Amino acid sequence: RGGISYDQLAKLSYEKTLRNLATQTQNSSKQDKVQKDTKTGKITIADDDKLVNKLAVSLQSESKKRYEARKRQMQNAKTLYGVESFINDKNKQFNEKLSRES
Amino acid sequence: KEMLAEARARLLNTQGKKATRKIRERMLEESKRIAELQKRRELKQAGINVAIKKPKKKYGTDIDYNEDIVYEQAPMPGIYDTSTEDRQIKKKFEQFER
Amino acid sequence: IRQKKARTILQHLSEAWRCWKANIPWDVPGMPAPIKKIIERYIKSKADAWVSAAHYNRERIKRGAHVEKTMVKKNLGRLTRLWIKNEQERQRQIQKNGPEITPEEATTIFSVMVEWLESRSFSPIPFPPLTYKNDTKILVLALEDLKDVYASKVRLNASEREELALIEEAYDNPHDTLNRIKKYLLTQRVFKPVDITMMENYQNISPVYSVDPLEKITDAYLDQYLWYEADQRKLFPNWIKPSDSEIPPLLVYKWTQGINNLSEIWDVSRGQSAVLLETTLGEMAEKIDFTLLNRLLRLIVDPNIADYITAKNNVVINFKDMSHVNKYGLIRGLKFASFIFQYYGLVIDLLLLGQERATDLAGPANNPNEFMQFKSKEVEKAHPIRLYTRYLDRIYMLFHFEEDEGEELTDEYLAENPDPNFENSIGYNNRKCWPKDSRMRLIRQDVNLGRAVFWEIQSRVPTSLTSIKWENAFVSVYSKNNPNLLFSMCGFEVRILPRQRMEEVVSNDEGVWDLVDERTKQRTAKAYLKVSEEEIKKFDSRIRGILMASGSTTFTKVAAKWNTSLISLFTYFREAIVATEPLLDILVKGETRIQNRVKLGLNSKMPTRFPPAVFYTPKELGGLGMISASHILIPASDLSWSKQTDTGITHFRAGMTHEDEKLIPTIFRYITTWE
Amino acid sequence: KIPAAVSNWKNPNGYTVALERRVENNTINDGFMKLSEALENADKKARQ
Amino acid sequence: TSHRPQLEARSGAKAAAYTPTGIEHARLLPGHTTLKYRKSWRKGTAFGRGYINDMTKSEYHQEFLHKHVR
Amino acid sequence: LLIHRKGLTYLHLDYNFNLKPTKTLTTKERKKSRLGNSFHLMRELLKM
Amino acid sequence: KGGVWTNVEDQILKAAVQKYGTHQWSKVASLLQKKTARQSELRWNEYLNPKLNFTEFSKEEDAQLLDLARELPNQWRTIADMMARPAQVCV
RNA sequence: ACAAUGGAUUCUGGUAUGUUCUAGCGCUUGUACUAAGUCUCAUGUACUAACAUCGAUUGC
Repeated sequence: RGGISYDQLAKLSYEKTLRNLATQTQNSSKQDKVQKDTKTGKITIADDDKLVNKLAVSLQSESKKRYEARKRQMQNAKTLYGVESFINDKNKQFNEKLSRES
Repeated sequence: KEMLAEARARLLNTQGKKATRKIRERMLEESKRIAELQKRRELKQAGINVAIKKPKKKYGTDIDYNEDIVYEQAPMPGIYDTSTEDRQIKKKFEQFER
Repeated sequence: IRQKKARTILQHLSEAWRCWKANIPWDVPGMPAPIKKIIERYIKSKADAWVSAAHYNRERIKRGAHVEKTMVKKNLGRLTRLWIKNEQERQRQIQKNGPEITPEEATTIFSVMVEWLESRSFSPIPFPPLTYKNDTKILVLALEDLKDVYASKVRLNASEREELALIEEAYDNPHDTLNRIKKYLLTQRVFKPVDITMMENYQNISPVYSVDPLEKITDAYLDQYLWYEADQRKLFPNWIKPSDSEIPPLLVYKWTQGINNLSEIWDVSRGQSAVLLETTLGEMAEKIDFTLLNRLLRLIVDPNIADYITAKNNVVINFKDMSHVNKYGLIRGLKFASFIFQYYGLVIDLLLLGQERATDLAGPANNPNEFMQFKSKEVEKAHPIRLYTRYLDRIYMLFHFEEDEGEELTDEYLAENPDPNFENSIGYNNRKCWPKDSRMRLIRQDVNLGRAVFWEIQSRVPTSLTSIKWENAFVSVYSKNNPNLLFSMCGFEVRILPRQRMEEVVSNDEGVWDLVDERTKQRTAKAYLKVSEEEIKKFDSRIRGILMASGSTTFTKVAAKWNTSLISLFTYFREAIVATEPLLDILVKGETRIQNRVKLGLNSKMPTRFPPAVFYTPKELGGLGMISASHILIPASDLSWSKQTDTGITHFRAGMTHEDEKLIPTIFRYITTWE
Repeated sequence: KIPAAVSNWKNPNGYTVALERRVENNTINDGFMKLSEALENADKKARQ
Repeated sequence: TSHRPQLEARSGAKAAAYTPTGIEHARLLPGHTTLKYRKSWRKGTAFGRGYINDMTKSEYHQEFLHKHVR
Repeated sequence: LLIHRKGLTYLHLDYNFNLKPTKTLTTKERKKSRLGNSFHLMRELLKM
Repeated sequence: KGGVWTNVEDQILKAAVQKYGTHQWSKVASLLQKKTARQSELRWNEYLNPKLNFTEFSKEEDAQLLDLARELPNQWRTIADMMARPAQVCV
């Protein structure tokens, strides 16, 4: 049991997004360079604007999905426990935090 | 029952004078801004355009944050030539303010 | 670990130090053992600074060397936590390691008291019945003694307004309040806790116990009843002091007479010698054991009351955070604590004297003696203990030896622990206030005879009852080499020369008692009187308490606090100031601090603005009404040679100076002396 | 893991924390036994 | 709130970029301007014939609280 | 000149170098106009 | 004048101790009219503390109480720490 | 046969503190009726002093 370290958590997050990129290519397949300017020193990479848009969309979708999966957790945990005496929400979140200690 | 109501009111109030005074002051400031904004909207309906006043400088080197990007730290220069990205971001920003 | 987790762990550091000051064990369930080890390392580190700052600042307050007014309240608040932490630790060492009295000691201690009271034919004090002829007068004397606290002060808190109401309910219903006390003595055995506080005295810190008011009435009734019924049944013999019949200056006067009255003490034609012993009994009340105490009180008291007294001592002692159960020691703040304390001292008085001599001093049961009287002179000549008296925890023994009885006594001491380098005169403590001629001469024969006297007396009392130590011992031997007999009674420092031991008989001033024999009616000794050094600092600390408590107090309250403390000095030590040069420098420096307080209320300490007319004119004429004791020429005489002998008054130092000369009177001319 | 700090003295946010989170194991030795037994045996000898 | 612990101390990084004032302090006045360089009556009675690392448990602490309380 | 640079025009410096206020001051003006030792020790030297 | 403890004053005292801890009783007794800070401190330590056990004694605890009351006669605050009971329960 | 003589005064003291007080334009769109001021005394109220208050004797 126990917790998962950050180097093991990062690999599992990297393994998970590779399966999201695998099925994204499978759902697409189901439906149907390097230039180095010598004067400036800058390196320009030419890439597809669709794959850059799909990168920007999927990060926003994962940002909203974790935002909504946490918002429902806020609305559920506020309306679970009311037995022990509280005063405000920061007291409830602290007295619940004492319960996970024991 | 009266002393129980008083004890119930006392146990459920945890703030203090300075915190409560600060809450009242913040509410007053928010109401003052909303009133001034409404006053400007009603005068804009009458054609007269009056600008929003700035909060006066409390000290000599006080900072207007809207006028200037403040202690700007530029992103370190990189080998990837972000030139067209800046054009698209400028176009989208000017589109937003339009 | 982030700024959040570093923020929460530092609250276990603050909580641990509050548990340390409370003497509460800090144990957090689930705390990691490396991190608990870190906090205890730094709480002990902070405690080493906190305790050492309490030791350093205490030594500054005693010297008077510029302590801030806040720090005096802070050093008081530190030591009372250190005293209770030392008190609570001492309680746990008895609870772990058992009682300090062994079963062999407590059997013999109990057997000595049964043997004594059987010879006295002592009838024990009964429980006070419903038909008791003195019950309404004992109750009024209790309530008037509780009421005398509150005639002085003006405003009362919620506890004190409760206390006056419970007396007024007892004045109006005298029969109903007796039935309440009679029920509390039969039944009540668990009592409300006691809030302790500590009074600052700038040299020491005295404890004060606060008992609940409803429980204080049944203690004050019991203390009147125990003390009235003991004197009727004659429990306490003549040596136990305070006597209820003589003031503490008269206790010095009779004891100094009653030495000289007894025969052949000053006769030193043979090798005969006289020894006077002074020892405090250490932690006498602190070492009272409750199981021995409840068993001892059943001898003299009906066991319903003997169970009340034992259970009343077993209560909770509360400071602010600190709280503990008094398992072992006696509480001196209770009302009947004085009856316990002298009865426990009577047990110690029978261990030193023994059964045979304590009958000789107290006399027979039917016709007992006076304080220092024997039924005949042959009873006196036997058993070299001549005069015994005991104050609170300070005993006073007079031993008159022959030369043969003296050499036997001092040989068996040197048999047990001799000295080859002759070092018994090093730790021998005598009076550094008297000159070197006048104090005890450190003769090898008399010093070893003095330590042999103390060695015999220390062995008679076990260390489980009282801690009788040589550093608290003062022994003065009178011999052919020592013409002086020195002792210290109730704050009075006394020196005695016989009439024949003087070189020439010179006339003396008020500081000298002339000691008369009863049958010749002739003055045959002179008693030389001085105030103790411990009492001089005690008065110097009272002047500090007048100034340090007065923040912005009016001018005439400072003058009235000066007067009530200068009168309490001079009316007690009447004729003893005159021989003391340190006290006269205290009186001058003390009175000019009171005058400077009036000069600090204004913004000028300039001498011309403040004549003696401002301070010393009476309040009816508009002045402060200050009583002076310091417009007096102070005797200054050759400090290099004043330590050697008594020079006499050869020169006068000026006492208080003023531009226009006024001879302000002093109350020593207005208070008639004790002799 | 560090437990949270609940103090008996200080409550800055004013949280209502349950009574068990806010707030010996030995016996007496034989010295207190042998003291009391000898005092009774000295007392019963004294009564007889 | 308003009574806080420190999360970090004030650094000398901030005072280094400021402009100086040049105000004359009394303890910065010249002093020590030259350095030094190295080259039968007994029978009747009843009873007849070291350092601890703890400031509170210390022997001096017991002698302290016995004399200063009394 | 120094008094008037500090804005303390409600303090009048006499020709005999006596420094007195010209009105009843506010507590904020008493905080501002509280000159130190080096002003007054200089001013008393000029009075001497 | 000394009042008795009703059930409303007990539950205010429980909620105040749960709010203020046990080392400030003049702040607990300010919620309760007619109770002093000493009275509310003592009511907690004798009756309302959940650490205290108001249970019947076992057959061993009865014989162990009779054993202590001869060892320590009669020292009921000391016996109550041995018994880990309140002292008025032990008497 | 004694000539012996220290001082000394300034500063830090319940309304503190805080806010707002655009007259003088920045180009384009959009003949509706008469009580003064200062000083002094008295009374009433509010705030305030982090002012003070119990020292002692009796005719049933």
